[PDB]
Amino acid sequence: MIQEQTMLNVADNSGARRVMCIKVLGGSHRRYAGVGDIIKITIKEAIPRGKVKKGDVLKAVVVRTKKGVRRPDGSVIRFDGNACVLLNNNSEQPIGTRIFGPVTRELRSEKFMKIISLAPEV
Amino acid sequence: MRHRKSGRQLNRNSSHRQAMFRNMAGSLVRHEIIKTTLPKAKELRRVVEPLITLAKTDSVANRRLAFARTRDNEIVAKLFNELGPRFASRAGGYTRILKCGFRAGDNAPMAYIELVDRSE
Amino acid sequence: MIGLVGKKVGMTRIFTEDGVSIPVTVIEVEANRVTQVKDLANDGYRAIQVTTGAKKANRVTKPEAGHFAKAGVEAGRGLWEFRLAEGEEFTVGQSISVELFADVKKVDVTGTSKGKGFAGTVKRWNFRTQDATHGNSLSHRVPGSIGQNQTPGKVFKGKKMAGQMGNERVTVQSLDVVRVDAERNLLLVKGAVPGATGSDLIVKPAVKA
Amino acid sequence: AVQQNKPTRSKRGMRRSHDALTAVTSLSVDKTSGEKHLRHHITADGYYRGRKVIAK
Amino acid sequence: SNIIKQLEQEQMKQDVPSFRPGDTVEVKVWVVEGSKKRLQAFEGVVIAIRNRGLHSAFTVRKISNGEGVERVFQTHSPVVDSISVKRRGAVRKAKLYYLRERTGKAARIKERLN
RNA sequence: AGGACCGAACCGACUAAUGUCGAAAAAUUAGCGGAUGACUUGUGGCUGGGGGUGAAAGGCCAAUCAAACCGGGAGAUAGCU
RNA sequence: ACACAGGUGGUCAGGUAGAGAAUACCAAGGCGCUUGAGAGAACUCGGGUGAAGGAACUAGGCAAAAUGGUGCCGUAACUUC
RNA sequence: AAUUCCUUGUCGGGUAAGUUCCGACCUGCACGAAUGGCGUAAUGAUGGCCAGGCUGUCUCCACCCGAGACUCAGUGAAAU
RNA sequence: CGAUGUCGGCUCAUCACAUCCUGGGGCUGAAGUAGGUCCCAAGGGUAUGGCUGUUCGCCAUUUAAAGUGGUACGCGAGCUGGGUUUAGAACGUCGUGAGACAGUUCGGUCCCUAUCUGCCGUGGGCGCUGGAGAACUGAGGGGGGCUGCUCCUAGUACGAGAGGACCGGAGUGGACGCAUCACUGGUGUUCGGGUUGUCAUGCCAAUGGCACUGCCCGGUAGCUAAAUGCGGAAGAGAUAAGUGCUGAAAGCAUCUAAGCACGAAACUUGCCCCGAGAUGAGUUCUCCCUGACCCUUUAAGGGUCCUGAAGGAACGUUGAAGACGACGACGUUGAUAGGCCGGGUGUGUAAGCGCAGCGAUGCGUUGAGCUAACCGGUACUAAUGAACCGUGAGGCUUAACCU
Repeated sequence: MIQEQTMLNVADNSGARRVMCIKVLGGSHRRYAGVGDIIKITIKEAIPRGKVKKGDVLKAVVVRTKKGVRRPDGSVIRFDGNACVLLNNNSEQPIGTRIFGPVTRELRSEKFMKIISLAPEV
Repeated sequence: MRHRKSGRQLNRNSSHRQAMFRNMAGSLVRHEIIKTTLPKAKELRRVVEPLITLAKTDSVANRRLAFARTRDNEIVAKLFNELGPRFASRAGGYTRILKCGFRAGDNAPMAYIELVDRSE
Repeated sequence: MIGLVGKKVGMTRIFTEDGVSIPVTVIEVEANRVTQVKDLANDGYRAIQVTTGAKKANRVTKPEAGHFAKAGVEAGRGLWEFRLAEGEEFTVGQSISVELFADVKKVDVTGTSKGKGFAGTVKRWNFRTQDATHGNSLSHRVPGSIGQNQTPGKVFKGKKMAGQMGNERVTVQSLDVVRVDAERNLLLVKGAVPGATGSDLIVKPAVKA
Repeated sequence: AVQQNKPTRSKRGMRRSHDALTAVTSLSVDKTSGEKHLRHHITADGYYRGRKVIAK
Repeated sequence: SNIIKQLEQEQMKQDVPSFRPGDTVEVKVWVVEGSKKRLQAFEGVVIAIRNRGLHSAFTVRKISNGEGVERVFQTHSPVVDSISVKRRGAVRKAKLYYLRERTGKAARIKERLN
């Protein structure tokens, strides 16, 4: 459950550490983003030596949510924070080289193969 | 909408409601018959009759637990010594409500609640 | 095709071999006995009237007792009838079991929804509440405006306002049938159905095939 | 919030048509003492279902 | 109800070990990736147990590399295969929700040694 | 030592809600300012209407003030309703 | 104007905790405020709690929430020191 | 600018986005030196803006506790 | 002018079509994707933020689109009061001055208990004709009608290449609506526990009152969303723009004059709900009543005695029904409510005793004790025998069959 103005941590090592969600994509009047929905974010503070600077708008994908995800058998997965991965605004293509922390398997959409491969767990 | 809820409010807060049943439970045990409004009498069946059930078996823990309700040593003495043995073979239903017209002051439906005793 | 009358019995879930859990509503569909068969010659339309359950002998009135005795059917609670599809026929006194749902996949369940009593516009029509602060005075959940001005001069019919909510019959359609148990008279349908536990439900095959 | 014309006595009576009270007309006779009393209520003297219940 | 209770009873499993909140537990769960089925191990601390029969469930919290992960398992679901207990926490509270705030040396609990 | 600081009594009234045929012809509830001073208060005096008093708003002068109240000129006058 | 949630000067002023005439619970003493009984709808008023987000509300962080004590360490720009 | 119509002057800072705010220029319609000019620590229930924490303000409301509203008995208004 | 409250915002809308999207078409300087323009079409849908009081506008990022207008520039007896537009004060400017300025700043009381119409709900009365209890037909009315992306067709048709379809099928989303509590959660001042101050039960121990439920930690049932299922149709009928077949007037040609075809989210139906007060008051099934006297202004007349059935109402216990009425279950030939027994759930190892320790405290008895609304049982208490209302075969005329 990520909506506008929400703080997110960064799972990758692109140099960003905290980002603000400014829009939820994928539908008109969409309220909040799910486990693996694409969102538009702005970086609020990053590494000075990183390739992404403060106050830049680029897409992102949620990988972890505090609210959690629901499994088909009724189980749920919950995390202590919300995390995302950075993107390129033209092709999804996570720019990071490695991603820290667990990643749920809900991102297996025949496309996030790069995210799951770099995921230390699942 | 109070679907399947139980417990009358009686236009009182929780603390006042608890005390009022506590006193009026003690009065019923002491006198074995009292006159009250019908809604009050019905709600008392759920606080007085459990007390008699507790008094069926006499023990230190039961005596302490009984005392914590009604906060009266006279009532606790009355239980476990008379009410207990009298209802030993009785499987609930220790009370009886009898409607007795309407109160003159405000036309409250009044009723007598009295233990199934006093057949002397 | 005809439906059946059953009673809602709580809810449960079924665990499949692959792991997924299916929430199912349990409907108790005992034998339904046909009490009257209608024909175009007399009634102008063809239907079968069925009964289910049992009733106290001293509680059924004489007019109802005679109606059941004519068909030789034991008295039951209430009466319901279903129109025929012209492709099947029935006889008075015949008993209909839940087995007819063995070959179906979607069903429509009709029942009386739970009664919420007098409900406000916010709860009834999902009206948006006004601000709780910033000067608002006694207008936190009020409906707001209900008309325009002199030019209409009236409130249009069908306006959304507070009133009775629930306690009307509603139909949930295209529900997957999960399991049918003839000997135990159970019908497991995936999903939730209108009404509370113990309420009478009407189950018929889905019409939106 | 306030009337523009005073309603007539005809409208007043029409509104009041539903204010009429209803008699109990359901007075039962005690089995033993034969005293009229409200159904499911004790008699004035303290009888119910024949047996005396108040003893006062 | 009798009908419901009988319906749930046939779906039970009798190989559910007895565990209490605060007990370190490793739960084996089934994982499917297209056509291959594998066993995945989730080890953590039981912080809450919900007893409702066929609807009974428990939640396990584990400290991952950076943040904690809480998973709620349905006890009688086929997904869970086995439950094993390593430690026996000496807690005296039904729900250990206070462990979320705590971290580091303050998240450890004593041993029942019973 | 202090027109010093925090804070009750006491004095005042910055914000909000309630109340507007109110409990009340300006109040209540929760916060709020001063609180040894240019402070506050009891009792008794003095200043009287083109006048008083005013750390000055045209403020206050018996719930009435860009000229108080009462009686009189007076049945003022009204090309107006 | 009322048997009116307002106003009205002075004196005495105990116990436990507390710096305290604050505050909580009590003693002496005095009271339950002159309409009641039910039910437990919308909605209004006074309050309690709340998933994920955290000012995106709004003219405006209005209102709420939050901070809140004692001892020790430590404490910037500027300055009339 | 408590002063500026044209005007949201021009550039920069702050925001993803700033008719507000801060800094600089002067084309000062119509600043200006005791009806005082420019600075100024401290002070302010003073105006504007930003940040952290905090939250039902809000996305989007849900439940609950009390007093009314509703029914019964008694008394019994008002504007129009 | 003996008073029609004015700009924005919020809530709630409704209509027009000069259509923003979706739908159907003509032409194209239409290769395809993507366009331009015009015609038909109002079923549904038709943003979130920064700046400003702003509408507007600029800017940022979304969507299939972020349509134009009417409705007292819709809506203050529905809300706010930021702008404007009282009294205070200041700046610039004008005036000797009091003061003034669609010049600019700081501050500045928004009343109403609903009689009528209207609307949303819910009842009583009577009618529908002998009465009563049920189940229906359906005139008529309302609700719903939105759509993105991915894959297959296919990398096909097209095209020098770059690029890349039409038609049809499948899957998965957003927004909206209905239902529900099995799951994940919220609430749970009626359940259990921890703990601070103080008072009390003679005192210790153990408990209760008060301090916002004193402050907190969990939490049953209900209600509930963020939770979980389902829905938008397909099909048919008659059509709009448009495309036609045959075909004369007019030897030809021509969609039209006769005749025959197709043709859209529009219209009628199909889906869901209300519905015989549909005074045009409908249909079917079942049940109950078939005793006597008199009177007259001898009438579908009135009066008296005896009988009052089906059923209803009333009263009681009540409900996942409810403002009150109403609606549902039950009233002993009984599980309707309460209690009781067992279970479940929740909280979490009661009190007492014993042991270890100087003590706080710990261990054993003990996963104990206590448990609201839940589940299955049990007449233990309360649902009294009766009274009350409701009758006694149901008009006239005509038609058809028995007599």
